[PDB]
Amino acid sequence: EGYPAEVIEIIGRTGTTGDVTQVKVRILEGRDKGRVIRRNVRGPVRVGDILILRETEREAREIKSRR
Amino acid sequence: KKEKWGIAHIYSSYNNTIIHITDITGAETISRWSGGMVVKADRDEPSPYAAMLAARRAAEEALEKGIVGVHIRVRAPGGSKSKTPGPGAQAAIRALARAGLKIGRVEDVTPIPHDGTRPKGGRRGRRV
Amino acid sequence: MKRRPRKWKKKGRMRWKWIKKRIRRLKRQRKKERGL
Amino acid sequence: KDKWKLKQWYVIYAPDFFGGVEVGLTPADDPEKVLNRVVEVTLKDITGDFLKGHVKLYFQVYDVKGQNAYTKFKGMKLARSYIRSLVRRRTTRIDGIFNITTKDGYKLRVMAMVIAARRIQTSQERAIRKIMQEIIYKKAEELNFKDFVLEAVNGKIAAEIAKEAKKIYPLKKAEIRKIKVLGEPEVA
RNA sequence: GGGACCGCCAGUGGCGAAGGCGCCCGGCUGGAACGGGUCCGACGGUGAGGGCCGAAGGCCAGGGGAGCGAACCGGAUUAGAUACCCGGGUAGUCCUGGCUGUAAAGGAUGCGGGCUAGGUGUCGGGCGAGCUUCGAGCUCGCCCGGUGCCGUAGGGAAGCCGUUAAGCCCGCCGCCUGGGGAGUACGGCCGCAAGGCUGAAACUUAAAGGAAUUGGCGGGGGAGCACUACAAGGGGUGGAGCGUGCGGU
RNA sequence: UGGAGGUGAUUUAAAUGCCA
RNA sequence: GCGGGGUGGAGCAGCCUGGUAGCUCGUCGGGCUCAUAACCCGAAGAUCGUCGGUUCAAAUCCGGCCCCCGCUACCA
Ligand SMILES: [Mg+2]
Ligand SMILES: [Mg+2]
Ligand SMILES: [Mg+2]
Ligand SMILES: [Mg+2]
Ligand SMILES: [Mg+2]
Ligand SMILES: [Mg+2]
Ligand SMILES: [Mg+2]
Repeated sequence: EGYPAEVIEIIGRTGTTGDVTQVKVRILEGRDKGRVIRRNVRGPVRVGDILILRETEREAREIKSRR
Repeated sequence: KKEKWGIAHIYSSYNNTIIHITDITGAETISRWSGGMVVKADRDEPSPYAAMLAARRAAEEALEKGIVGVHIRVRAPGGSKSKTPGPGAQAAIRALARAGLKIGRVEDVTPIPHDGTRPKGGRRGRRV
Repeated sequence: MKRRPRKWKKKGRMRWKWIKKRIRRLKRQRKKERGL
Repeated sequence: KDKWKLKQWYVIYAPDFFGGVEVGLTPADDPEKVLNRVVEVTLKDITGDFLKGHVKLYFQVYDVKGQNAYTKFKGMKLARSYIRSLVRRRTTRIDGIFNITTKDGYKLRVMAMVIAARRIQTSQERAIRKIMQEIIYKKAEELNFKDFVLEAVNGKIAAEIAKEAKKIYPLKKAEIRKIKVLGEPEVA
């Protein structure tokens, strides 16, 4: 409903057509409040961002050795 | 003492996923949930999400009848068929302790033959 | 049937396993129908 | 539904020669149903030293005197993950299986496993199996059912094979893999 | 309660004339390698005609039938689908007694003897040095016999073979003579049936086949691209009326 | 440097082509 | 015993539960393709055999009738 998370590192471009980006976020208020997970995002991303998500447990599938 | 414990049998293949919570002997069931009892598309009936939801609604109704911990037994079809667990195993185990239960020892009990019987197909496989 | 391996080569012809099967179905008729 | 509310929790007890201790709880309506349920607890849940966590025991009940399920030893087994890691290439496992009996008259079947240190011939592989039979049958003559089992799982027969067989070919990790009782004495 | 198969260790490892052979304990039985100042005294190589052994399948008689599954019955996919995919299933697959005698039965390489550089693994036997928790144990070197790889001289159209020859010699037997017609017709001898062994001519045709080389292509693999590609976006053409070019009449 | 084996997997439909 | 089918080039739906005449092979036009078959889209086509009743209002409820018929045999 409100869980924000703060990006710390980008991993690369997934996507059937180079659309989504895999990125390693860090939650900052709620159930984990400190854990590190991996998620796919749509759009552009720098480091230090603040995504808003809704589950805090999905852990997108690993990418092809980052290349 | 007053410490109830139990076992969770997690049966997973390429086509579905069943979670079964029983008492420590194994002979009295408490909660049994599947994947086609939550999702509707037969595509994602084996998916990780289906396991993640069923394995939550199992723990919910099994925690109310007193159970505090649970041991794990993960199983694949095995025998004269595939020996590798599907995609719901690591997802169900990971969303069973996140739901409030504890977790003791883990193990896999897939049945293996010492040179048993014959598979399907025949001498040429599934030439799909 | 005293076969020769030059004919399994499939280049400009049809399968030999299926030609033999058709020679047999004719030798069965030249024999029943007054191959006596 | 109420069907759950008519249940009743019983306390299971280990056998005598392992130390009568609590092992799990168990629900049922009437005790005439809790009469052949099989429990399984690792060795470490009874006087636990972290090292023998990979040995498992079986206890099967025979009596319900008012919220107490007294049991009787039934079998013993290692864990496939454990023995799954002692068998590598160039190491020549050796496998023995024997039917024996004891003083009380119990009949047992023991399945002990030796693991050489290299690749060896087979006429040098069956000498070891004969050694194992000869020190099992013997050891099963002066020891009763309760004392034989006490040391099979314990690890006091491994250190005897690992003595008389190391003088055939230097080995590693001889031990007992499974026990299953077959029959009872008609007496008692 | 019930029938079939014996996993990981398992190894261009072992045994057998080939087909082939994988749980453990006992009994009967065939062959080969090594060690041998043992014995007999050329007893040998090959083999037309004959003789036994021979995967899977099919057949004839009695049993058995768990899994799988030709024919066969249904669901789908497709323009059609007598097929590929799914749910079932009879003969078979297993045991005892016989017959058939065929495979890409392949090292596509018949069998015996002599000779012509090296290197390097690994299984069985023996010898000699070192260790040794004195174990039927571990390293290292040499001789003999099986089994793999790189490679001189030489051979070959080349691919590649190279003391396990496709090298240089001394033996014996089988088969080949452009592609089709054709392994067919006719005639014999086997088999209960299926079928096996032997096997031409009229006529037709200028090529059929082998090993390698540049390219092109793949509903093969990697690397890189491009708003006459996509993804993210802005404006539209395709429907109405007219301007102009084309087909047709 | 360079090769030889083994076990696994391999994804809806998708046919056809004057004349020089 | 007397009753049914009466409807695009067609084949039948489509009733009782009344207000699109309904889906498919066909017909001409356009897409896709280097081009043809298959595949997608658009229009044209009976207007319910016919008089009549019900019905605000009918293939749709039925009767009268015109056509095609239709399950059926010498009855000493
Ligand atoms: Mg040839
Ligand atoms: Mg002869
Ligand atoms: Mg089938
Ligand atoms: Mg063979
Ligand atoms: Mg396909
Ligand atoms: Mg073509
Ligand atoms: Mg077309």
